[PDB]
Amino acid sequence: WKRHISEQLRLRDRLQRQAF
Amino acid sequence: DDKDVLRDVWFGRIPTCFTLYQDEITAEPYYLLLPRVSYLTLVTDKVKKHFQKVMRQEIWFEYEGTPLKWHYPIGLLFDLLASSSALPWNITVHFKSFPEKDLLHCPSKDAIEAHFMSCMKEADALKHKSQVINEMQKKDHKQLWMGLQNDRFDQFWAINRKLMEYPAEENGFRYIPFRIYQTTTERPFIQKLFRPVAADGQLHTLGDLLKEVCPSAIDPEDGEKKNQVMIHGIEPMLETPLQWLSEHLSYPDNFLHISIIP
Repeated sequence: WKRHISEQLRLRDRLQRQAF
Repeated sequence: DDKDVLRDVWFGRIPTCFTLYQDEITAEPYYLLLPRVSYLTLVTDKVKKHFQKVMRQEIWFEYEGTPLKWHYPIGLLFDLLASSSALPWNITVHFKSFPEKDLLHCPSKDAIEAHFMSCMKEADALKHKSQVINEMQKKDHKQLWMGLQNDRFDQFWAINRKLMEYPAEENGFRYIPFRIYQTTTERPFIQKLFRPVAADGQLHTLGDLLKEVCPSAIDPEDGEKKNQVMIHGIEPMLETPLQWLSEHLSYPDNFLHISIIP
């Protein structure tokens, strides 16, 4: 669960910040 | 691992495009990168300026026929109203015909600060019978607030770490400061009294919480999810330690705000 939380946050960051 | 979880909660962002209702009805926008854990009014002196020139002639925000509340944190607002929506976020700006019936008058900066400290206090009440925050000289409260306002992560957590400690003899906090928002923003949030650990010493999991206070989000067949359970834009596993969740993915106002979406 911890690794899922960290990774999911990683990916969240990437979509929303990366693109723009 | 944990410190990075905290940094990446703090710095989560929402790309946002403010456009004018009167430019849309007549559309040059203002682009910004809103901090997920802040509040509208806190970072909308800037917006007031940008369009203040065009304000030849009391400014509120809206999204698809829905006013946006000045005291819900930005990130929760996005998650709850427009997670599935395509980015950047399209916020309509209205400075005419304020919705007094369906919106609170725009708070000052000090009035938000009031709400923020009031929430922090309602949180430390449930966590430590207010023993931790009370101890803090006023200057510490101000350091918390200015660390939020100026995106100073280090400054803010220098003080918040105390508020996330608990006694050695116990396995967590007293209760968990949490709020659960369901179908829409105008639907009241939910807040209840829940302990981090059950009688048997077992640490409680988010799944336990939703089963107790919000079972409509649980498929009664497999005990798994029926709807989306979003926190800071992600969906943690129903078997995640609530104590840990509170310690690490609360908003700076020490609450676990939790959006629920069908």
